[PDB]
Amino acid sequence: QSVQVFGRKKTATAVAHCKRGNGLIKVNGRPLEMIEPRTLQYKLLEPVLLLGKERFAGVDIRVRVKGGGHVAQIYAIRQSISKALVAYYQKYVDEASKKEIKDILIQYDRTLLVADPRRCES
Amino acid sequence: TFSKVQRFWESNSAAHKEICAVLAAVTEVIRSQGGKETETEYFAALMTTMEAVESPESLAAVAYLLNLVLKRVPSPVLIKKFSDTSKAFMDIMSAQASSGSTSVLRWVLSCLATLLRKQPVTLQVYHGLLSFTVHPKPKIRKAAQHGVCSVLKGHPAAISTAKFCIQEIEKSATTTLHMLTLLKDLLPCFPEGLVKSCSETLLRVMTLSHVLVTACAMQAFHSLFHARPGLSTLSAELNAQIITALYDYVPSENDLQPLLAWLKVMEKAHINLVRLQWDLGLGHLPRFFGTAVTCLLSPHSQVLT
RNA sequence: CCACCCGAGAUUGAGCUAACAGGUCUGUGAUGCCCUUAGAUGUCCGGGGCUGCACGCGCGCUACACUGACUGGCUCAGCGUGUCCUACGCCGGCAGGCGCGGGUAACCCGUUGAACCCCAUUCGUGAUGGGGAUCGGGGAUUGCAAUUAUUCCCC
Repeated sequence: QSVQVFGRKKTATAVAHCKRGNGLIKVNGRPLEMIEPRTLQYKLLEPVLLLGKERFAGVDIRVRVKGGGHVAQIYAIRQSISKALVAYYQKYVDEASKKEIKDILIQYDRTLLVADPRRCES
Repeated sequence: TFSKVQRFWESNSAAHKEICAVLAAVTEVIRSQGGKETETEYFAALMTTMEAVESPESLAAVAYLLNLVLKRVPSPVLIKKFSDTSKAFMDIMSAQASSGSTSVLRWVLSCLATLLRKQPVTLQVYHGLLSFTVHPKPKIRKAAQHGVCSVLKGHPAAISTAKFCIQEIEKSATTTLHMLTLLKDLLPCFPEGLVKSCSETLLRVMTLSHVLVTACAMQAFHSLFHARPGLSTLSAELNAQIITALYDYVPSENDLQPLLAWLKVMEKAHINLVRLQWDLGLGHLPRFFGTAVTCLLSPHSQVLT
């Protein structure tokens, strides 16, 4: 009845746990508006602002984030939230909603589903 | 017959390797106290030294000698004066917990474990032994864990420790590894309802994604399914519930640390389903075979093998 | 590779310290010369110097500020280490002292509680509160010894 995904950027890894909810999006016990780089706030509302709160009506998602910096953590957060929604709609919702959401997200930006293979090199 | 406390009191590598020392001969001939093995007159006579004296390297030495001598089964005498041993040892426990020494506490916990293995107040002594697993000292904690394992595997006391371990899971982040070691070493000797409760709580800590606690608690899965538990310890329907509940994580596709032991634990679990009820095991097998066929697409050869 | 049937024979006899450049290194000569109270650096002791500074040729650090300086709050790493790495409490303006524990180490330091960065305050285009050299005083550790400032702290 729940799904568990991960999303990485450089070193930062954000793990997202998604379940039947009431429309709350939570990270590290803090609301998504309550993350300290408010300059980069619209990047982390991109799934919500792109997709609306109507399809986030009955979804409870929690994200716990390890490592990295600040920007890499934010990208890991948005990637993990998006993969959590995609896997939840894979396992518990139909497939047409899956391909519709994936088409919207890919036509917006590529990094929000697939991770950047580049990392810090020796 | 004394001065063995002064023999173990000296700590030099030239004298540890001697045959007369505490390495070999104390384990053999010192147990025969007065020609007959064994007498706790040494134990009852060292009350005057183990009370109101906190001198190091003498309390630890007599604790070491008591731990080494106590194993040679004075069982009816132990059943008789278990009350005296428990009271003396709990006041020693409280004094050492207020003081903060390691060796004396470690060996009195070891000989307490020997005492409890050989044998209402016994439940109090069991919680006294059990309370020092979350103790931060690696030498106290390992001794307490090994002692609890020796007591349980050598049971009416499984209920208290199962409820306890669930409880300090629920309050608690570095003691999580220690109580997961407790589960890894104590899961087979639990009753079915407590197995269900520990499994549910263990999935509740599977909700977090710290790699160490997840890996060691799924190693506790490996430990519970590896021992081939009986019907009263693990039922078929509970095993079916925890095998259909464990399908919800599948780390990713290519993590290679939890994936191999993951296929190992569903291997052991499906073996247990087949051993308990073969038709139900064959019924739950196809999802496992489908997921296995799916995870042969991993880029790592170790996952494939 | 082993064993066996058949077969006379499933292996019975002859010939082949020497060579190396493959590596590499301190023994033989009654060896040639030059030295030997002109010790192929004679041992030890005390104190200095190696830093000395007009100047050239070059690696670097800090800067010349407003994309900034100060003050407060916020929140994120990894490669590595340790019987000297330090956890906790007390005395401390601060360098630091005192009593105590763990760690010969995926355990304790350490969820390594990092800095840039972010959000608020003051400054307001000038040798400025930017920049910190050079000096004057005190204090504390390291070490037999800090005078030619070892280092760190405070005006």
